[PDB]
Amino acid sequence: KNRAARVRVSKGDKPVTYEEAHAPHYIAHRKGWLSLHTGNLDGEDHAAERTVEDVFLRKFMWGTFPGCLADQLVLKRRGNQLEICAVVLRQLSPHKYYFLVGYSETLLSYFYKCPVRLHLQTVPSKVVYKYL
Amino acid sequence: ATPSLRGRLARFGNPRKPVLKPNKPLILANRVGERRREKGEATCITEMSVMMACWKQNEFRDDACRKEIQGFLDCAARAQEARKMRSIQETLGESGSLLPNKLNKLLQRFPNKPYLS
Amino acid sequence: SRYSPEFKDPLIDKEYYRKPVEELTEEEKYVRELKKTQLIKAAPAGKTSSVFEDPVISKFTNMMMIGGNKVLARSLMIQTLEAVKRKQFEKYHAASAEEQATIERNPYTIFHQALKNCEPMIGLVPILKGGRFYQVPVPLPDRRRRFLAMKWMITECRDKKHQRTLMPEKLSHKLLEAFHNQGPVIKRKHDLHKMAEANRALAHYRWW
Amino acid sequence: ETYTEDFIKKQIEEFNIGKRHLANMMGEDPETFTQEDIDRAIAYLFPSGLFEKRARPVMKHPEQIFPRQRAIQWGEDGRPFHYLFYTGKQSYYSLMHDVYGMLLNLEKHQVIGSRWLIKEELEEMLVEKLSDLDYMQFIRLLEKLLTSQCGAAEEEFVQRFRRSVTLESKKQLIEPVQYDEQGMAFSKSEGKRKTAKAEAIVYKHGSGRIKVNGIDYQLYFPITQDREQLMFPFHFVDRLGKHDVTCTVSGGGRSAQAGAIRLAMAKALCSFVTEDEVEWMRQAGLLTTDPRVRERKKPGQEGARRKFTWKKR
RNA sequence: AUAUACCGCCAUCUUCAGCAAACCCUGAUGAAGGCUACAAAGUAAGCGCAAGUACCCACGUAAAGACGUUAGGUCAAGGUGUAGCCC
RNA sequence: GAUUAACCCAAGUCAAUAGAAGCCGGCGUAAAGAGUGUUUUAGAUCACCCCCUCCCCAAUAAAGCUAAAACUCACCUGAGUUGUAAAAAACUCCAGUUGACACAAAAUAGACUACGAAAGUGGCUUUAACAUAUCUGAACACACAAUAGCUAAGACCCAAACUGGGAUUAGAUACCCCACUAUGCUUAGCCCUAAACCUCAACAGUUAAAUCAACAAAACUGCUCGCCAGAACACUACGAGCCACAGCUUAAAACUCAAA
Ligand SMILES: [K+]
Ligand SMILES: [K+]
Ligand SMILES: [K+]
Ligand SMILES: [K+]
Ligand SMILES: [K+]
Ligand SMILES: [K+]
Ligand SMILES: [K+]
Ligand SMILES: [K+]
Ligand SMILES: [Mg+2]
Ligand SMILES: [Mg+2]
Ligand SMILES: [Mg+2]
Ligand SMILES: [Mg+2]
Ligand SMILES: [Mg+2]
Ligand SMILES: [Mg+2]
Ligand SMILES: [Mg+2]
Ligand SMILES: [Mg+2]
Ligand SMILES: [Mg+2]
Ligand SMILES: [Mg+2]
Ligand SMILES: [Mg+2]
Ligand SMILES: [Mg+2]
Ligand SMILES: [Mg+2]
Ligand SMILES: [Mg+2]
Ligand SMILES: [Mg+2]
Ligand SMILES: [Mg+2]
Ligand SMILES: [Mg+2]
Ligand SMILES: [Mg+2]
Ligand SMILES: [Mg+2]
Ligand SMILES: [Mg+2]
Ligand SMILES: [Mg+2]
Ligand SMILES: [Mg+2]
Ligand SMILES: [Mg+2]
Ligand SMILES: [Mg+2]
Ligand SMILES: [Mg+2]
Repeated sequence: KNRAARVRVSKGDKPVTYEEAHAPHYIAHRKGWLSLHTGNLDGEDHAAERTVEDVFLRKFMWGTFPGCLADQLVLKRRGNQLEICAVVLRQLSPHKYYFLVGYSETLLSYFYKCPVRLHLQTVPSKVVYKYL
Repeated sequence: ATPSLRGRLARFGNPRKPVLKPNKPLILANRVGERRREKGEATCITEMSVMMACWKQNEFRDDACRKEIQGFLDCAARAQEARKMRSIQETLGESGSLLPNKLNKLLQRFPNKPYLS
Repeated sequence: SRYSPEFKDPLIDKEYYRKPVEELTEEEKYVRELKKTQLIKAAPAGKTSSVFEDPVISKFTNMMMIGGNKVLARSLMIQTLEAVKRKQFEKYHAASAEEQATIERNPYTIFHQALKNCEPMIGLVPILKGGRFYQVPVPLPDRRRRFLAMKWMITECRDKKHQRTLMPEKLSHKLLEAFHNQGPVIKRKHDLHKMAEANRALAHYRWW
Repeated sequence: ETYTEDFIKKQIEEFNIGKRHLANMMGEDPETFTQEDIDRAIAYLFPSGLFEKRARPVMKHPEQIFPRQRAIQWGEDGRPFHYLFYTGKQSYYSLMHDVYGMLLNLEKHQVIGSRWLIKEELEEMLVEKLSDLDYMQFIRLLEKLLTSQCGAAEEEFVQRFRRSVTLESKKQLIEPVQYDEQGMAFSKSEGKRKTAKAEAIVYKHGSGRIKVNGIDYQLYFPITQDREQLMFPFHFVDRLGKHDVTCTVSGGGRSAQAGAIRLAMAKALCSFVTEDEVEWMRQAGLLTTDPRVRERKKPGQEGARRKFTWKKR
């Protein structure tokens, strides 16, 4: 039986998001990609470097906004601009979200030597697609 | 007339020894048995045994045994088609008294009641 | 199959189509109006409307084909038909005016009659009974009789007993032998008949 | 996820305001903005390449989006509105009752283009869930109604449960007859066999010359079977030696190229034969593109179908 | 060291169509069982199949394939519980 | 096991042993209706009232008889017959037709359900003949009791333990094939055993209430006799009785187990 990236059926009490509810074979069919860049196009270079950067930013944001992320990050690269789009919860005070945005954008801009912007969308609670 | 069942079974009140010892309760089921496929046998051997007789006398030369060979060939063809015919008529029930499937739907509507309601 | 079940096989027969309407029956009229609504498979690249088309020779050719090499299989067939015709013209010119009438020079007539002389009328099937397998004489359908005649002819020509003889010379010689009720393929038929005869007492073991 | 009437009413108010916003975004008249324009604007503004269209961005009217919900089936006093409520299938059995009642009244008084609706379409007209045997029983009752001397009132009713099906004609299309600089009538068609692609120009009048990539057909096709394929279309309609052909073929092997040319010539030849002859070519397999193409190899097996040897145990 | 503590990714039946929450009913309120369409106690969310999608079609081939089975495979992908080594 | 804490009782605590604490329940399948019938002394209330299946069907004993099928002999024909999943061994004074011809066994009837205490009894005839004008009742008696077996004298078609041969098998002391004996039959005496089970005691009565663990052949009342009380040891040991001498009946204990 296939296991990869499959949230398994339970008793009907486990809330899953839309991202979680779709196995890998639905990628490009029902669900899109969580990062968009040119490295994996034919004739393009530096796919390995974009992949390492993406893995770091996901770990970095998980621990920089601990308990606040309500879904996976969406990573967008245009030119040398890096856009991080995150769906977060509404528990932390707005002052802390502004501190962490200023801190994260600045720290990541100096780390990867590119202008980095963080876009936060807040939701009252994790959006539930279905109960498995 | 159905044979009698009075005094046939070992029961309280029945002085005599039992006449019948049914291993299953004598109670009508709500289903009949399934049409039992009949045992098949080798066919056309009579025609097969006339062909193989001429061969023995004609050193297995088909030119001398044409009429007998054509008989056996036709007989096998008829038995091949006959099985195809029977099979169709067996499922349709063209000759059957009734189909176990049809005869069981009828018993479902009038089930035997060995209990009180 | 890449054809859905809805696709019907193509009917390649010029005569079937030119037949006048009046000659048609009410059943044949329905089939013709029906096919106009049906899907038709593409015609395979083998059979055509040619008047020189022979389904038996095309089938014998495919049973000679090794590894999809139809060109070679077809080449051998036409070389056998040419070798048969040349051997008959040589027997014809060397014969007397009386014998000439009985000498067949058409290789298609020889090919067809040679196979019909090798078709076995009875067959043998193995049947498990009482812990020993028994050979049992059984009638054979016409399809199976024709196939066995071809398979025995090709098998005989592929036998290693023939040393350095090319297939068109081997097959042509075997066809002319069978055309005259001689040769090893006719003997193979007679043996199957003798084995089926000797196993006559075991015919009852068949249940169909 | 039940949806109340107040919820749908709010969703329609949002769609009408958003419909005017979307028209304002694209600089189009909000009054003449149709649903086809909405779909076009949403596809541009929110481009999605997801293979399943149902997963793509959509801005539809609430009636199209949300499922049909049955309304409450009893009032404040708790009394159900319909006399067949307690069956659990009031809509289905009310229909059976109405059809059964019509069959009775008839007694007291006395195909190609249409089909019966499927169970999933009946289950929407009724807004109930149905078994398969329920569907059959209802259809058996409608068929029993056609066999009777049904009048006009009994015919509008049966047509509600009949869905028009668009039969597609199998009649072969005919290419236009074109004329060259010299005024010679000709037709042009194309054919595909495996990876071979052919384009054939069949002239109305000729002597039987066939040019394949500028070469005589017998020089281009030295294999006699490839030439029989070229003969097949013309021979079948009794037109050997009556047309000139100039065709070009690329891709595939020698046999696939002969098949692609055969199909291209047959399609182009249909312009110069009678309609009855075109139907005979169709029924002879001369106008059908062969869909038989090489199957991919699968991983873990030797070929497209052949498996690796099952190792001796 | 332990895959007989596990996550992860899988084999296998599966070239299957079943799994099942919550209720209801039958059996004197036992382990258990629950269907007959001219119908007789079952209603069933959800999961799988199916449907959709990919490839050249509506075909085919891929993909998919639940719950479980074999303490099946892997502590040597990586991570890791327990135990152990630390000149 | 140590240690910490806790619990119980407490000038006691509680290890071993012993005693106290048991018959109105059951007997189709869990142990149990003893193979069958019949007394006395007794017991019961089912005996008077008050009533409806007498005779015939396959009880039993004796004598006589024989239709079908065998065996044997004879004449005439045939070269094989037998054996089967398939073979071998076996017979070849063998086989087939016809005729003559049982101390053996008893198609059909019988889809009947009768007789007898049970065991048993289903070809024909004849003779004799099937207890009890309350019920229960003998394991302290009496008379019976399938098959097998024993003793003695006969009969002998067929079947058939054992034994021999053939085949199978790793082996085959079996299953399969052939041959043949004890034995199955009769007479006269023994033996006294069966899943002798319809595992359901006799007699009288009831169908309503609670119908009723399950299954089996619905649930019960009155009365009486017989029998039963965890498994195994044990259809055993010992004692006793017996025409029984490798037998039958009656029938335990020790050790062992937490089940059966
Ligand atoms: K694992
Ligand atoms: K590991
Ligand atoms: K570890
Ligand atoms: K003390
Ligand atoms: K006994
Ligand atoms: K009888
Ligand atoms: K008799
Ligand atoms: K019994
Ligand atoms: Mg797999
Ligand atoms: Mg009584
Ligand atoms: Mg029984
Ligand atoms: Mg291959
Ligand atoms: Mg494991
Ligand atoms: Mg598909
Ligand atoms: Mg697959
Ligand atoms: Mg699927
Ligand atoms: Mg293991
Ligand atoms: Mg007992
Ligand atoms: Mg008794
Ligand atoms: Mg007694
Ligand atoms: Mg008495
Ligand atoms: Mg005795
Ligand atoms: Mg005796
Ligand atoms: Mg004997
Ligand atoms: Mg004797
Ligand atoms: Mg006698
Ligand atoms: Mg008895
Ligand atoms: Mg007893
Ligand atoms: Mg008594
Ligand atoms: Mg005991
Ligand atoms: Mg004993
Ligand atoms: Mg004893
Ligand atoms: Mg003693």
